Amino acid sequence: SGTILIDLSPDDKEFQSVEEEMQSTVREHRDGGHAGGIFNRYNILKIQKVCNKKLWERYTHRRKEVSEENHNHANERMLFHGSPFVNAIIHKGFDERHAYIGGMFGAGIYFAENSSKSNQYVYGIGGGTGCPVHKDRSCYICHRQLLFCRVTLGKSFLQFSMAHSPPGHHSVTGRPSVNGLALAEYVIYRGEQAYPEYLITYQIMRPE
Ligand SMILES: CCOc1ccc(-c2nnc([C@H]3C[C@H](NC(=O)c4ccnc5cccnc45)C3)n2-c2ccccc2Cl)nc1
Ligand SMILES: [Zn+2]
Repeated sequence: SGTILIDLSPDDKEFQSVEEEMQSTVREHRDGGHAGGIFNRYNILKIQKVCNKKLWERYTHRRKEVSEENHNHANERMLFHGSPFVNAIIHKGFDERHAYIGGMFGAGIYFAENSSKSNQYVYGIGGGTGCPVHKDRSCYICHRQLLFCRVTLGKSFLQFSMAHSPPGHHSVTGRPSVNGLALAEYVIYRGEQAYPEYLITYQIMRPE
């Protein structure tokens, strides 16, 4: 596949940086933990840098094209990704051909600035049936994986809660609505506009 995983030590500043972004961007969700479970913190078990030459070159090549179409601005963001396909993504890269046709922003790949938002998608849309072992969306036992990804948004089209980016645009930024979203969500329609830089193995922590 070409993918090498570098285990980061908890004493490493790079580990701590991803760890803090994970913990600090947790919010309380309107569904009261229906989808992602009830927690205010994670047990961070492992952070691995994903190294894949081919996937990196695919990303930077697309990033250059987006920059030239957006006044030499990539609009590059570090965003969380949750889906049941994390292990496929780190080996083969993101693939829009597996995108769900029925989502709020159509057939795109979803990212979030809130780890707890991406956590809701780890076991499927709306948390699916929960963890494969206990069928529990609030499972404190089973180990989850998120990706912390380099994402090229370029010219992002602002929408409330579609097959490709709107004409002239490179992504969609979903925005909070009183009758729609609660938190910012970002959608790309081309897999090569994201690199899965960090693989985070964690549990949601049972609150005291
Ligand atoms: C109401 C909330 O709606 C949402 C939220 C998140 C996503 C989403 N965002 N990204 C995805 C996954 C990541 C994409 N898959 C791959 O990049 C991929 C890459 C390589 N191999 C694969 C093999 C099987 C499936 N996917 C792959 C599709 N998904 C996704 C797609 C289908 C099913 C479940 C999810 Cl989480 N879609 C809709
Ligand atoms: Zn479980």
